[PDB]
Amino acid sequence: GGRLSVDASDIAEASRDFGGVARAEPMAVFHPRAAGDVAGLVGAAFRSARGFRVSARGHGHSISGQAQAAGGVVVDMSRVARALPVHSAALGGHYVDVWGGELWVDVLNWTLSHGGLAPRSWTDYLYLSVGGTLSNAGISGQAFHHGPQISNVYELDVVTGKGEVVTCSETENPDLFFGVLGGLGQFGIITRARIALERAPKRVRWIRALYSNFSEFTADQERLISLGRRFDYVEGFVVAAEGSVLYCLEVTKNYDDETAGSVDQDVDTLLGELNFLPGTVFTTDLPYVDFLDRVHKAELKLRAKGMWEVPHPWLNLFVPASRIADFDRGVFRGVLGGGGPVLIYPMNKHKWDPRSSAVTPDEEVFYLVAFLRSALPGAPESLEALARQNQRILDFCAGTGIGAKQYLPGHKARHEWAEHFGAARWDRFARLKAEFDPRAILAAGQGIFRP
Ligand SMILES: *Cc1cc2c(cc1C)nc1c(=O)[nH]c(=O)nc-1n2C[C@H](O)[C@H](O)[C@H](O)COP(=O)(O)OP(=O)(O)OC[C@H]1O[C@@H](n2cnc3c(N)ncnc32)[C@H](O)[C@@H]1O
Ligand SMILES: O=C(Nc1cc(Cl)cc(OC(F)(F)F)c1)Nc1ccccc1CCO
Repeated sequence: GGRLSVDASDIAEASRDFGGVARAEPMAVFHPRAAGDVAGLVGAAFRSARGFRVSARGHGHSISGQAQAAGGVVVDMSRVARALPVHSAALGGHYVDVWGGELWVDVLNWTLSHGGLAPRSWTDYLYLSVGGTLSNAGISGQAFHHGPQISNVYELDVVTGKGEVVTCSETENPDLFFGVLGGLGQFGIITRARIALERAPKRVRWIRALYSNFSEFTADQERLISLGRRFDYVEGFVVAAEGSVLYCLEVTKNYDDETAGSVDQDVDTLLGELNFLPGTVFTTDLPYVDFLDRVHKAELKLRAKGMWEVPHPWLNLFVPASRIADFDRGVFRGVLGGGGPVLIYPMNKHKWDPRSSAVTPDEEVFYLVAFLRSALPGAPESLEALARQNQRILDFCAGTGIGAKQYLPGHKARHEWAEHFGAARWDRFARLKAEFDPRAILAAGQGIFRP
């Protein structure tokens, strides 16, 4: 059903990612029409004498070659009749079946046009594949309340490393279901995901407020994620004094025709309880789709300046709330003291299922700290200096015993992976690999296992 391609542009695309550093080339790019085509290719890899590498590529947003299959085959999962949202009286809500390669932006547009429904949990950027985010976590300002995207999926169809198509959920083949979720593509290729949906808000009241005091900033973020009147989105970012560091709190209040008359007072009541700097509240009112697509608008302005297709040495850390104060002193004021955002916001561990493959710190409240800096165009030394700064951040966490965990981990050494997972989780991860991908065919670019 599918076709192997040796088109130079297809090979070049499959040999790069948003990170702009890793460049392992496959022999071919596979364009499937359906799940059975992916099953056929993985099946052939499992049966082959050499056991060539097979990796699914979402939208190629990996930082360090995680979707690359050196001298093997890259499956171009990009997109055919689409399933309509479905109501279930047993689940108490709606769901939608999506192809693993579908972009979240296309999922949103589909569910809105078919009943004004939408996923409850997002990523900041919607030009990411469903299978791609579900293999990591998929995090944004909604995760404190709904959990990451891996906590908002009912079922999957997975093509294992043996080329077998398996339907899994909490009730059917749960070890495969929970293993695949946050599983870094190690146990199979997601060909279908059954996404949880809610009736979509029509509009968003988008607020930003500034802080000079990190203790007040974090205390307000932690209080907001514990909230009943509440914001629907809680993020934050680190700001340089030139418009000394400032912290910007970023919140939203979702509303529709019914709640439009109470939105102004809900916002005012919530804001009155906060300790931001007076006169620093900035507000925007816009459609729900426009808010969700805000990062793609930043992307178009970057592509126009030749500032998008540059190296991205991005670093993402989960930091226990008990160590966040020390983190600001040594990192925001220390390492980074003196191009790209630095995001920071807490989340609730109870919204993360411990049965999944996702690795979070051993604390109920933890922060995501996202160092999203870009190197200068055509300037290799800029990338090198940013890479040294990232190593200084990791050395700082190691040196002060901060139990930080990397999100989208870029580890390569076996002892680094053992340390990342810890003994219990590593044992469960290795046993899943032995069962579902014994020949280590899948997502070898993650650098965890070898044939
Ligand atoms: C580039 C980028 C990334 C990003 C983001 C904004 C930008 C500009 N904003 C994010 C956000 O707000 N929240 C978040 O959680 N992540 C965010 N990201 C990072 C993003 O989640 C990751 O890059 C992730 O990998 C998804 O990106 P993508 O869809 O492009 O997937 P990939 O890079 O090609 O593949 C990643 C790994 O997953 C395996 N894979 C891919 N598809 C599948 C399927 N269908 N089944 C199983 N495994 C799959 C790849 O082989 C690779 O190992
Ligand atoms: O890329 C992210 N946000 C994002 C936010 C803004 Cl305002 C601009 C932006 O511009 C650019 F050019 F794309 F960088 C990106 N987020 C992300 C990335 C990886 C892991 C986790 C995260 C979630 C952190 O909330």
